[PDB]
Amino acid sequence: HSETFTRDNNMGLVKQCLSSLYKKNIQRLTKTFLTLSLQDMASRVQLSGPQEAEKYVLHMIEDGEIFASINQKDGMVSFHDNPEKYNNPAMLHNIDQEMLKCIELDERLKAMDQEITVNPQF
Amino acid sequence: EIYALEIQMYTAQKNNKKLKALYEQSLHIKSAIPHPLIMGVIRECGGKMHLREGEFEKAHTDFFEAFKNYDESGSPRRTTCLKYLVLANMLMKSGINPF
Amino acid sequence: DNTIHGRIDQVNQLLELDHQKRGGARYTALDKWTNQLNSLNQAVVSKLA
Amino acid sequence: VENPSLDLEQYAASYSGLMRIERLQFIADHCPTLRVEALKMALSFVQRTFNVDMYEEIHRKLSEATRELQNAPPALDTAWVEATRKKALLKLEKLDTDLKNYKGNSIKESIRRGHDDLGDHYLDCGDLSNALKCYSRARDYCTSAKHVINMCLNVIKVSVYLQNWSHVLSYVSKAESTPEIAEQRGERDSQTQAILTKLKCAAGLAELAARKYKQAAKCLLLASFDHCDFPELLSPSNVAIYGGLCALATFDRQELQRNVISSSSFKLFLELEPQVRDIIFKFYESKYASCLKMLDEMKDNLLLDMYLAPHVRTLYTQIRNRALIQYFSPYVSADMHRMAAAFNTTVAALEDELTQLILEGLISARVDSHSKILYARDVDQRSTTFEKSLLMGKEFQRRAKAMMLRAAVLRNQIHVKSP
Repeated sequence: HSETFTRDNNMGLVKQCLSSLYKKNIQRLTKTFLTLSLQDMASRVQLSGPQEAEKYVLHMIEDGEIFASINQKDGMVSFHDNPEKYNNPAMLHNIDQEMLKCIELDERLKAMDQEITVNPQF
Repeated sequence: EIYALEIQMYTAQKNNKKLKALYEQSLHIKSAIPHPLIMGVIRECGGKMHLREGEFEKAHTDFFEAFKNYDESGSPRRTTCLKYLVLANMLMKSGINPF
Repeated sequence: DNTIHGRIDQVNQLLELDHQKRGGARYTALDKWTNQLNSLNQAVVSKLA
Repeated sequence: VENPSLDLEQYAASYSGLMRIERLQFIADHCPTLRVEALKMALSFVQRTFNVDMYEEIHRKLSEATRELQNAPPALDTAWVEATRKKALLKLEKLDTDLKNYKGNSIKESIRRGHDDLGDHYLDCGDLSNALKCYSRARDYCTSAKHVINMCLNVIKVSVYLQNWSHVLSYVSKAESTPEIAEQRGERDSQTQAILTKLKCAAGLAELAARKYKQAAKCLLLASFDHCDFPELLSPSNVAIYGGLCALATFDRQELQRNVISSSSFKLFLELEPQVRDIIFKFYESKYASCLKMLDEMKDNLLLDMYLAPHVRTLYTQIRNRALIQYFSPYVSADMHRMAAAFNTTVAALEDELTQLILEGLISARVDSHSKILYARDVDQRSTTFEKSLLMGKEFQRRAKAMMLRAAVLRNQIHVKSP
């Protein structure tokens, strides 16, 4: 259906899904393996060759889609699998900010509730 | 007293499939009867098919009553019947209070 | 059968034992409150349109 | 599909009625080499019990059987096919008038006696749909609870050969709670009439086909050794094979020891089957290297069985799964190489085996494929409640945006009309 897709001038975005599936495939591995080989990954992800494996590892990391790292010496991928422990101002600030946006939301609703006050009866 | 001699033959033979059926049937006949030593000959062999079976709570009490029948009359099994009353209480995993 | 509270590290030939006990209540209790709000706010959205 | 170690002599011995013909024909079907034998044994008993519907079926296979056996390098006895046929056809009309002259008498028990004869000789001739109805009308000519049961038992018998198991269970559910919940106590301490031992033989076997292997085990584990040989449904040598492997798969370790291994009720049936007993034991004893070794080599015979063929995967695989969980859970860190030979397979195989089970199943554990180890993976409680609270709140914020705009669009009567 290259036609049907290219007819709508959204081909490329359909091919961005082709790449996000490769990235989904690797995203799953975190849940199963915690230490895996580049070659093993290359064979399981279907990209073929340890480079193509090592490639998306870097990119996903560089971007920040997955928590992992590489030991090239052996040629292995180690999955950190660990972000943040909610033990610092880092969250505290986000906690302050994300909360203020819910209060911002309450402020609107409170004004929107008072909007209904003045209009006709029942 | 007929079921006494049936349980006595199969205790020498090692037929647990019939002995189990025999003891269960010699507890309904244990009611309508006077009182001999024989009423402990079946209880000791009946407790043996609750040690074998695993349920030691139904052997434990069986070997107390059989021990008491050898206590009144002859005691050839009384010296080895207490071995099964004590062995029950330990393997009962709770008893630990025999003597 | 769950008498000994523990688990085995076969590679290291040892036995780490269950013990690591902390305030598991706060987090599990709040978990529920978090869930009820999730289903609640959508019920208020499905009221209006 | 084949197994050489198979005794047809025993397979026919413990069974009778249609069950002999149904089982013998399923063996001849999926098991060749012993198709030479299996079709001869169906033929002989079909020539008894005044049966042409089955002879025209069975003997036609004998021809095509011997036809394919001449491709490696009996005759249609039409003198007999006429003999049994007119004999049977007129015996119907005798029993017809017998019932019609029992209906003229107006006796309650004499008409039910007629009915039960009609259904029998229509079963005899292989006719099921007719045989079915004879017992159905016998419900009207009754008085006692035992008469409404002694027919309801037959009602099921036929609905098994028909393979409408839904109505097998509909009339077991009726027959069970018929005489005020099985006469209350069970006829005062041990009953000569072993009745519910039959009613649970069917209630289970009906569920066996219906995939509820756990519900099936509940009905097959209660099967006491009073009824033993009931040839028109299922033998006791199978009740052990069936209900044992059923529970095994869908039962946890706890209910096993209690409702399977140390329960006398079913214990007698386990004695009968020494191989089935060993796999249930070696599972609980957690000696898995053997447990599956046994089961694998039994698979050959259990497939050729009529009623244990269609659950040979969901059971066998679900047991493997169960054991794979039970082996690991106790360990915090387990060596895969040890676990490999323990589950009759390879390291690489085990790797993928677990992988699936991690994603789907309850194997909360990751894989270290570098040194080939399996570590237990437990949850950071704290992280969890935090993590989701942010995310949920962010979802709530997203919908709040939406229903604020949605309050606006309806407030302004915004929509694209058609005409």
